[PDB]
Amino acid sequence: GFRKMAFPSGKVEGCMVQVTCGTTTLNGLWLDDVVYCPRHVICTSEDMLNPNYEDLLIRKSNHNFLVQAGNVQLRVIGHSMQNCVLKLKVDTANPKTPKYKFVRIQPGQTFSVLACYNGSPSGVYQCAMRHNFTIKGSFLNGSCGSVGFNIDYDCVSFCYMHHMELPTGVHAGTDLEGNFYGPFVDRQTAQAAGTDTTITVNVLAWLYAAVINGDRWFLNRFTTTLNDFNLVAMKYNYEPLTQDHVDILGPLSAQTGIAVLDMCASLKELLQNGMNGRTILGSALLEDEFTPFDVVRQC
Amino acid sequence: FRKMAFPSGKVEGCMVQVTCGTTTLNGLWLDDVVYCPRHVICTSEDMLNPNYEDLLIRKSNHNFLVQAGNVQLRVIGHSMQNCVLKLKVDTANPKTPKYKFVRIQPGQTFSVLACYNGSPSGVYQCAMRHNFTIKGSFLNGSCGSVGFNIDYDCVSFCYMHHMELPTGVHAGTDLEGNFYGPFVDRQTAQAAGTDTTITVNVLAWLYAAVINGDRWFLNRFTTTLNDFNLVAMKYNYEPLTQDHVDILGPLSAQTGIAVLDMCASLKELLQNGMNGRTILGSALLEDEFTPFDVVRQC
Ligand SMILES: COc1cccc2[nH]c(C(=O)N[C@@H](CC(C)C)C(=O)N[C@@H](C[C@@H]3CCNC3=O)C(=O)c3nc4ccccc4s3)cc12
Ligand SMILES: COc1cccc2[nH]c(C(=O)N[C@@H](CC(C)C)C(=O)N[C@@H](C[C@@H]3CCNC3=O)C(=O)c3nc4ccccc4s3)cc12
Repeated sequence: GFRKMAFPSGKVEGCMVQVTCGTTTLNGLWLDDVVYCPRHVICTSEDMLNPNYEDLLIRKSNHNFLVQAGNVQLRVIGHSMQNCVLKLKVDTANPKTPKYKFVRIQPGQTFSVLACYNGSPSGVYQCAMRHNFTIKGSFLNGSCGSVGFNIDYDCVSFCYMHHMELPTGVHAGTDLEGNFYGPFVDRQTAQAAGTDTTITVNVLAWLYAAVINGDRWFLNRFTTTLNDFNLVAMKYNYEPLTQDHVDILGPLSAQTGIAVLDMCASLKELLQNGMNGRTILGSALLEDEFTPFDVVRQC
Repeated sequence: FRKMAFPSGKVEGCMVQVTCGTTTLNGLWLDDVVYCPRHVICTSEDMLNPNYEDLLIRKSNHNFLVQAGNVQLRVIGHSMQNCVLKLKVDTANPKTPKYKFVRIQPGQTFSVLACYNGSPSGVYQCAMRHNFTIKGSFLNGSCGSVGFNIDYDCVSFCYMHHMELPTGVHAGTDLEGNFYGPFVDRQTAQAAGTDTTITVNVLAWLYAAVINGDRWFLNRFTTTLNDFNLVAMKYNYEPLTQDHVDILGPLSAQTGIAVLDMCASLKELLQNGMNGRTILGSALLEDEFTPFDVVRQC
């Protein structure tokens, strides 16, 4: 009764285009008369290991950039670079531009990813920004420039553009100002992320989700203080729960009548005892990619 | 591997609302027809056991409020086909995609665009269980939301939502109004059949594991199809059909592991267990990725 649920992607699909420079092709986002895309579209295989991006860009001319919106070619009439993003001014404004904002999200927040190849949308799914600033996505060769977003009353808040797959199989990218999430760099190197701690407030939100959907087996008659919970949480590489997190869980607490610290005592038991093979909402593991908002929005 | 829905835009452009009285359901606007669940015509005391034919005779075109947003589409004809109502409207939808109506087989996955008051709310992947239910996420007001697959810009509509069973799973029809499974559209508690594990999808999952280099479970045995099906039934696994064997063909060729050899490997896993080992990082076998999903992702 509770599923990972993406936002409808139509407003973003109408913005996806193809950007080609030489032998490199990736995806771009076309809003008004500007196409946003990863700047390493200008790199050849020789440039990848140590690209001096300003020195490479100054050598390019507008006509070196081939931008295709479906079948139609869009004429590039100017370009600028903002951090790791290239902004191509085109001679045609996108008639399907939605109301939109660029936002930089916080670890723990979720967004929808529209995975695209050759400027054509392929799939949509939810992702969470993890505490080490990676996301557990599904991206293949040619996916760069795919974007992540949230939608609120027909306004699309773009928060992610895709750049990289780490050796561990997780993914890294930038906001739409071209600043990476995390300590990653847009060069062709094998990069490791920091320690990935679990998003505690999201696990708790999902335990409330299970209760709303009629499952209570993991509850117990005990309680805990906030600091005693956090001591155990940190022992298991969970993020410490703040009073802001407790406040954010209030509505789910009030809906279910289970105090936040009572659910923390439930999670403490699950961490110390395991699930003993049983499952929660279909999962054999503690799910941490639903926010309190995601639970309320869906329930 | 992620559960990935199809991009929903081509379907968003077809969602409308249909109101009769105070009852508002979602509808699907393709060319100059709107399709919706027929019980939009029901009142509260009509729903325990509706006489839909007698209820429809008391309706006229002007009793139906069809809206795209707040814009009314005038109804110029109406008819009933199984459990769906077809309203002819005076405007052909300019956003109509290339489309087909398909009746899917159990095990197959599709994308659901959940909608409320004609307004799309979220999208997610579902598998049709072998008892013809789906594990969806649907609230009051969701009926008429549709499920679909997209192949080369052609939208194949396969599901329209009608019901939540007492067990919390969901049931509905194809776009010709024929229920999947033994369910009926009235306000009554109905039971599904046994929910078997989707064998063909577990086999697809095993192929995905082999593709990614996780192949400890491959054995040196083979089986006949009939011997496997008789064993599978004892573990609440669905018997394989010839169609299942054939849709595993591409993965079998990709890996060089014959379908029946993979069946013998799964049979061993069912009879002896995983014994603490994992496959693609999980101790549980996934049964909601189809052979197509695995190729679409690998
Ligand atoms: C020895 O180097 C490694 C060692 C160990 C792991 C590694 N990972 C990467 C790495 O990710 N590189 C970046 C590109 C860098 C420059 C940001 C990259 O290929 N992005 C992809 C999406 C990738 C591809 C597979 N699925 C993922 O999502 C993308 O679409 C782009 N393709 C190109 C092709 C040509 C020019 C620009 C781009 S941008 C390198 C690497
Ligand atoms: C004693 O009766 C029960 C006992 C035990 C379990 C039960 N389940 C149902 C049952 O499902 N009824 C159908 C309706 C029937 C007629 C197909 C129904 O409410 N469909 C919903 C989607 C539901 C709602 C909750 N989330 C689900 O997906 C839908 O959208 C529709 N709403 C209306 C409202 C007014 C008129 C038409 C429609 S059609 C009844 C029932």
